[PDB]
Amino acid sequence: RGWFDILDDWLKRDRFVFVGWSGILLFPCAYLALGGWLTGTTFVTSWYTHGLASSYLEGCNFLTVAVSTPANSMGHSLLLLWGPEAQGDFTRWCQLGGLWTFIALHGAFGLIGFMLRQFEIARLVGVRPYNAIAFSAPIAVFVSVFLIYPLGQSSWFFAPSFGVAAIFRFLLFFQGFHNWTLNPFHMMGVAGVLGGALLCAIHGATVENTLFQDGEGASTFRAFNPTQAEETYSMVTANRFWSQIFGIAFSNKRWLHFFMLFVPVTGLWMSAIGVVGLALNLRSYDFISQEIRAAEDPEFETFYTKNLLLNEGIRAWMAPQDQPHENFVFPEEVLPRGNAL
Amino acid sequence: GGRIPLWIVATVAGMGVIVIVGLFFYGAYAGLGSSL
Amino acid sequence: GLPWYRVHTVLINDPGRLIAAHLMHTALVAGWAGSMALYELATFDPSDPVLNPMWRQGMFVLPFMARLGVTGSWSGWSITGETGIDPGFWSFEGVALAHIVLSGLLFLAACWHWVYWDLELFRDPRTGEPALDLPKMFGIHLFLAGLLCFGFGAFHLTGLFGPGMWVSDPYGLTGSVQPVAPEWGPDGFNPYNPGGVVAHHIAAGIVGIIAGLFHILVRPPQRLYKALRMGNIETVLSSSIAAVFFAAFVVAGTMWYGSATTPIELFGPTRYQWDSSYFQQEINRRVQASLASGATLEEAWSAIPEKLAFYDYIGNNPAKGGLFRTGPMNKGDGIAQAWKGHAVFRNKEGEELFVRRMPAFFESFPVILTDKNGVVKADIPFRRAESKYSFEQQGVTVSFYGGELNGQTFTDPPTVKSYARKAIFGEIFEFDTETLNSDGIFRTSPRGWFTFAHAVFALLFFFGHIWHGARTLFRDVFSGIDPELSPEQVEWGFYQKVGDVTTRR
Amino acid sequence: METITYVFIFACIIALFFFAIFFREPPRIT
Amino acid sequence: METITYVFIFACIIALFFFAIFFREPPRIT
Amino acid sequence: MEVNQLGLIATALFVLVPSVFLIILYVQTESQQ
Amino acid sequence: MEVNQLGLIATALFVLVPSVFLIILYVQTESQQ
Amino acid sequence: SYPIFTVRWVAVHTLAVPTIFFLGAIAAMQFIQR
Amino acid sequence: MEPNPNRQPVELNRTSLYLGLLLILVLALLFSSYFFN
Amino acid sequence: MEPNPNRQPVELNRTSLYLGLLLILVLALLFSSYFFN
Amino acid sequence: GTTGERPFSDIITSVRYWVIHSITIPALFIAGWLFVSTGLAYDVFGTPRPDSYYAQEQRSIPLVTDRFEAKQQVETFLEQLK
Amino acid sequence: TITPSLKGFFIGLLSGAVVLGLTFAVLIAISQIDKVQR
Amino acid sequence: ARRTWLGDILRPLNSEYGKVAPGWGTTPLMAVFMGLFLVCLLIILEIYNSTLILDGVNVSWKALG
Ligand code: CLA
Ligand code: CLA
Ligand code: CLA
Ligand SMILES: CCCCCCCCCCCCCCCC(=O)OC[C@H](COP(=O)(O)OC[C@@H](O)CO)OC(=O)CCCCCCCCCCCCCCC
Ligand SMILES: CC1=C(/C=C/C(C)=C/C=C/C(C)=C/C=C/C=C(C)/C=C/C=C(C)/C=C/C2=C(C)CCCC2(C)C)C(C)(C)CCC1
Ligand SMILES: CC1=C(/C=C/C(C)=C/C=C/C(C)=C/C=C/C=C(C)/C=C/C=C(C)/C=C/C2=C(C)CCCC2(C)C)C(C)(C)CCC1
Ligand SMILES: CC1=C(/C=C/C(C)=C/C=C/C(C)=C/C=C/C=C(C)/C=C/C=C(C)/C=C/C2=C(C)CCCC2(C)C)C(C)(C)CCC1
Ligand SMILES: CCCCCCCCCCCCCCCCCC(=O)O
Ligand SMILES: [Fe+2]
Repeated sequence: RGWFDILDDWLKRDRFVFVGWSGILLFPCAYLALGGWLTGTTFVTSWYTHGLASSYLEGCNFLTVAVSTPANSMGHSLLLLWGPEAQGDFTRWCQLGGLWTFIALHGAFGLIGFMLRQFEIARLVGVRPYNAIAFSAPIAVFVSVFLIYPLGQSSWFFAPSFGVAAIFRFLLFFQGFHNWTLNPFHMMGVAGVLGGALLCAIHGATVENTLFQDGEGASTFRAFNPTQAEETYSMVTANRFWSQIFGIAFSNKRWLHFFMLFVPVTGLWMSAIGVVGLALNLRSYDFISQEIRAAEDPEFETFYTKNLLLNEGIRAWMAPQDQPHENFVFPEEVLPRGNAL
Repeated sequence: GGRIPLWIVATVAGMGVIVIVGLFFYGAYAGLGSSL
Repeated sequence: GLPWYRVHTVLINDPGRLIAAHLMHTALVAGWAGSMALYELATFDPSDPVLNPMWRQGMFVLPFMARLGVTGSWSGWSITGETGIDPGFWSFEGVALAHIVLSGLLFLAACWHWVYWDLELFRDPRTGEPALDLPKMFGIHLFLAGLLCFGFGAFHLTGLFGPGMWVSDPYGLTGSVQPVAPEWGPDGFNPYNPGGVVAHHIAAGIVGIIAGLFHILVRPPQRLYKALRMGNIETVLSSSIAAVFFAAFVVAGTMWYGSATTPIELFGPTRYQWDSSYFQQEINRRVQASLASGATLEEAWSAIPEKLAFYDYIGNNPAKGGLFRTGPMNKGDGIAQAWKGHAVFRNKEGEELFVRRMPAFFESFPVILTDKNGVVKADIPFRRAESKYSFEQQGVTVSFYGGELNGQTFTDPPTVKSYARKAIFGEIFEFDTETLNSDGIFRTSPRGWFTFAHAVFALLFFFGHIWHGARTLFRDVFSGIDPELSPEQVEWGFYQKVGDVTTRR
Repeated sequence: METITYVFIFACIIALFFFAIFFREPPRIT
Repeated sequence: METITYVFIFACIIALFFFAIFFREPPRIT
Repeated sequence: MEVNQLGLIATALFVLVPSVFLIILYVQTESQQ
Repeated sequence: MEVNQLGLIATALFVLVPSVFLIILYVQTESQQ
Repeated sequence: SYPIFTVRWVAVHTLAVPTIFFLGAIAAMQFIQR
Repeated sequence: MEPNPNRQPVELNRTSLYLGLLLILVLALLFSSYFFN
Repeated sequence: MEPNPNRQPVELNRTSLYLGLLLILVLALLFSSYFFN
Repeated sequence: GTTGERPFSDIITSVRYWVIHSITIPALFIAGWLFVSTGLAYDVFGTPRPDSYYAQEQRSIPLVTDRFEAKQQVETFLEQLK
Repeated sequence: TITPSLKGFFIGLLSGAVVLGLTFAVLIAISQIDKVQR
Repeated sequence: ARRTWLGDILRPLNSEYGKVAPGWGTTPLMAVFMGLFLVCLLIILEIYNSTLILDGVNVSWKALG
């Protein structure tokens, strides 16, 4: 046999952890992304890029550690270790935020590798590729949020920093500056995620409560055999129940499970489209008719205008520390504030 | 093979994990990151 | 029957009707181009390229005609404002008419191919079954594409036989269509060097010719034929979709960042020019040079072109719009009428103060004035009871140099504050808000809208690539998995190699 | 006009509920 | 908008002519 | 309220065009043998 | 020209509603056995 | 009869060894004073 | 539920489709000017 | 003129009609506010 | 079915496994502990010590402001600490 | 003229070549040593 | 199937459906060309991104003069 065929044999051996040709891309990249996150969160600072402490070594906890984005002055530089910024100096690279681009790039290629793994394994075992197809939603979210959005903004600095509290700050920044909650694409994403959770719960519970009695045990799990040919629960009884409770019910199992694929995947894709818009500040920020009315009529008020006031507060109070490169100095007298607070 | 019982292994390992996590919370209240 | 989402699969093994459908799509696209051009001509106002250029008026296709050398109208005007220039047939109107006629012809050809689908050319001589030799088709079409690319580069862009392309100075003040020579050195790969475009199309076209000859003459290796399922046209769909979404991302990027092929006189400035104060820096350099030469402040600022000043204004920043704020930029701040002049703020002590400019991120922004060292000297307070930096307290005045208000000074605090509120936007202009019933809310430019559309479409086409590539590679299980699937093939340890029954243990 | 549009769409959705519940294609066991 | 509407209706009518002539149901003798 | 005038026709067509597409397909399915 | 704003939707619906009625009937006739 | 070193061994240890190292480091950090 | 015996199939041939579309489009072309006023 | 053998009948069942109408009407309800702005 | 690797339970309940790991695990843990307690982590990763965030009278953050001079800017900040 | 960034680009290209080449050489060697028995 | 004059002319161009070269054929050459193309794309990207900076190549609008 040729060396290519021998290598294919070895890569596709049946072992505890499947490797595959996709493994050559997936495993080094996924390992480097995860290891970079752990290394940065344990030992690396954000002092020179954000003015922040961001590691266990500095005293942060699991909620506050992060691998923070590079400084805004770096633009969209790849920040390669051998690049002109760090110039091969590992310590300076870490201090300049090279770990953020390191993680983002090795992670993107790791996602590519994992999807290729889905395809490869499906082909080898003879199943259809719908798991790989569904994984396109996480990939679309990751690309839109961590690459396209910063690429449309001034620099990597405004991408999410890899951390719990940093992600929370990302949420609040999007509310304050983009009015992201008002965006119908985020709304469709929310519908997809919450509806997916609803479907997950309702289907699990319906199956578990329409099981057939296939054993004498009061714990019903042992009464299923993976090689059995018969359905383990009564579709007829479940359909009757939901028809009489909610008015409509599934009657086709194949449609049911495809719908479970369709809902969350579509929702995430819609959210990604919205974020592509926000990359250009192309927001659903205002309703022009309401703004005209409110400008002319000081007694007109809605929850929309109230939320706009909240956004103005967020921007004014968070910008000076969240965007240190701007050198904002907002005198106390200019800060928006309500009475007494 | 099975010289050391698996229940003993599991109990000891769990105790070790608990000790590590507890020490980390102690650190939350001491030294760096304690606000003091 | 077929589900609604599969109706067009009837074409998969019907090359003639596939050609008919593709002809219909091409006809629709050409007709759209013609209709859009005619609508833009019916709406476009060519009378002020300085302060009312095409990119202020929501013009989407007009810049693309202008980029490749179409600049005149049959009505007698040109987008550069020149007078008495005759474009011949290839005016904007002529281009629109040509695309419309092309649409009609493609419609008729589509009808013919739909009716006469059953042509002998589409049948395999050996078996009589419909068959397309996709590898040789690729070679042929690559050869043709290379010829067209090389001709475009060597004749149109160079001006040897053709008009050339749009080129301008670094500040977008004197753009025009010019012949461009190729740049073969390293600077040819600089996106901002137009000669690189000419060189690329020449060299890439030659490579296309050569590679097309290769793909015409040399058959695919059996290994690759089987691996890529080259007998199945859906593999071509998958790979072509991949190439298309790659291209869409590239063009979105070049539109957003600027390049030789996205001039600011055609698509508007970029957000990064505002970020970096590009135009403000040029304006200050010119003013300082004039002052050093001896001019007065009024003369120095009056020497500044209104076009440059207009670029230095955030209302032209494409990152200031909204998804559902529809229409031209004019529909927002209004139709720009004139530069009011440069506003110089001073406090009671006579020290010059500078208004902090609004960053693109902010829908609203406070008014803060600092000295040359960045020390805050005045502002417009929110809470008044403890104000220390009010314009009233600090005796802030504003004097204008150049523009409409040249030589005028204002001391009334309301007027001074209003001018500062405008100064956060950069240079100050007088706008006509009545003609369009403008609502005073910023909108993005064609640069922004193009970038948004093509980024979104590129992402969606990534999903398309995944879907059709999966269909290609898993065609044999599209309707379900083998009812006889051996449990041993999925049992662990049964085969040494996953899914290879020849490796049974 | 906008209020009419919103209410019209809502009323259409409710009618759709009615038909989807009481005029569904009946499930039939094989 | 009004010019677009008029021209759109006219173009639809012309397309209708095309289909009514070249894609008619063919007369067939009994 | 000073709303976008074209919103009415935009919404009407957004609803009607896809809905009529679906209705056509459904009725012609029902009429099949 | 200062035309009646509702003219656009009036004309659009006048054309679309009867046309779609006819199209539905025709397609469901064609699909019959 | 089992081999000792396998792909699974490599994966397990690539995860395990740095994990213990890092846990030691974080434990030590708990005793740092400002 | 016994079916209703009064049901009848309905038809519209292609010539009728063309005639109806012509009527509708020409009426629209005629009345659109008055709708816009 | 020999008929084209690649033709296939198309279908949309009643449940699909209801699901599609729901999708369309809900999308309209969602986006109408932004269309009116 | 199993793929032929030795069972994990069999491995972790074996005397030899723990003979090896009662040495290896403590050694790695101590290596990390010392990595921190000797201060080598600060040097390797460039992380400020508690007394190295500011100069004695400084309150401004040492933000990097130039892309191609960032390395030198950081070095200048470090020198200014002294 | 070989700019410092061009030297760095060469360093990165060669480093990637070494990484990939070592990976593939090791994989080929191991696959040759430990073959599947048909 | 209908024969036409143009169809007869084009016949040879659609007569080799399914024909392949044995085994790997030109695959190694294809692989080399793919590697060169990838390296070229990396170079162009780094130039646009300012990670690779070359004498006489100023990546800015100021390249217009
Ligand atoms: C499949 C595995 C894989 C993949 C896809 C990547 C991908 C990447 N890495 Mg990661 N990396 C990996 C494994 C991998 N890495 C491993 C195993 C390690 C540990 C050793 C690292 C350590 C690492 C570091 C430390 C850094 C990266 C960086 C990068 C990025 C830039 C890479 C680059 O420019 O290479 C370019 C190289 C090539 C494209 C190889 C071309 C090979 C051809 C054949 C060479 C042809 C010409 C050549 C001269 C041959 C000469 C032959 C003859 C003359 C002798 C990119 C996202 C950088 C980063 O993240 O920046 C933020 C970075 O700083 N990597
Ligand atoms: C690449 C596409 C493209 C781009 C970038 C532009 C860009 C532009 N056009 Mg043009 N246009 C295009 C295509 C395009 N056009 C086409 C195809 C037509 C024919 C219909 C037109 C017709 C047209 C007219 C008639 C006019 C413009 C105008 C304009 C300008 C303003 C655009 C605006 O307000 O957008 C607003 C954009 C939006 C509000 C976004 C809509 C988002 C949709 C509704 C989301 C849909 C979501 C979906 C339903 C969810 C699916 C659910 C899921 C479960 C599947 C701008 C320069 C205007 C101008 O100034 O001209 C001088 C103008 O008057 N254009
Ligand atoms: C070159 C582009 C291209 C081409 C030629 C095809 C061709 C095909 N696709 Mg693929 N597809 C593409 C891009 C493309 N697709 C992309 C980008 C996506 C991701 C969005 C998909 C996702 C996709 C899926 C999920 C499926 C297909 C299927 C199919 C087949 C049947 C399509 C059909 O009957 O639709 C009929 C469609 C309609 C009757 C109505 C569609 C209405 C849309 C949703 C809204 C209106 C769009 C508007 C009118 C056009 C604007 C387009 C412009 C903006 C670009 C056909 C072979 C199907 C298949 O494989 O069947 C076996 C299938 O299930 N495609
Ligand atoms: C049969 C299971 C059905 C219950 C469903 C399980 C609920 C979900 C549990 C998920 C976590 C599993 C907990 C183990 C559930 C369990 O049953 O444990 C038992 C399982 C097998 O244990 P033994 O080897 O003792 O097996 C005895 C056998 O003779 C038969 O049981 O142990 C493991 O798999 C743990 C090894 C950790 C392996 C770490 C490897 C790290 C490799 C990193 C690379 C990863 C691949 C990356 C892919 C890209
Ligand atoms: C970056 C970089 C790199 C790499 C690195 C790496 C690869 C690393 C890794 C690392 C690692 C790999 C680490 C790890 C760590 C880990 C940890 C730190 C863990 C922790 C844990 C925990 C804490 C847990 C806890 C818990 C709980 C709480 C409950 C349940 C149980 C448990 C135990 C889970 C290199 C060299 C290339 C160079 C360049 C840069
Ligand atoms: C097993 C297992 C595990 C683990 C566990 C653990 C870790 C546990 C522990 C436990 C424990 C560890 C327990 C203990 C107990 C104890 C007790 C219960 C005691 C008692 C005591 C007493 C009662 C006392 C009393 C007193 C008093 C009161 C006074 C003084 C004197 C005296 C002290 C005596 C896991 C989960 C991993 C897995 C599964 C299995
Ligand atoms: C036949 C004929 C003729 C005529 C022609 C014509 C007259 C044509 C027309 C054509 C046309 C006139 C065309 C048009 C087209 C259009 C289109 C194709 C459109 C499209 C649209 C779309 C697709 C849209 C979409 C959308 C919307 C709606 C919203 C927003 C979003 C989007 C953009 C997606 C002549 C005499 C020349 C010659 C002979 C034959
Ligand atoms: C596609 C595979 C990519 C693999 C890339 C591996 C990267 C390994 C880099 C390690 C050496 C970095 C060079 C350090 C010296 C460079 C200094 C300089 O001249 O700028
Ligand atoms: Fe299920």
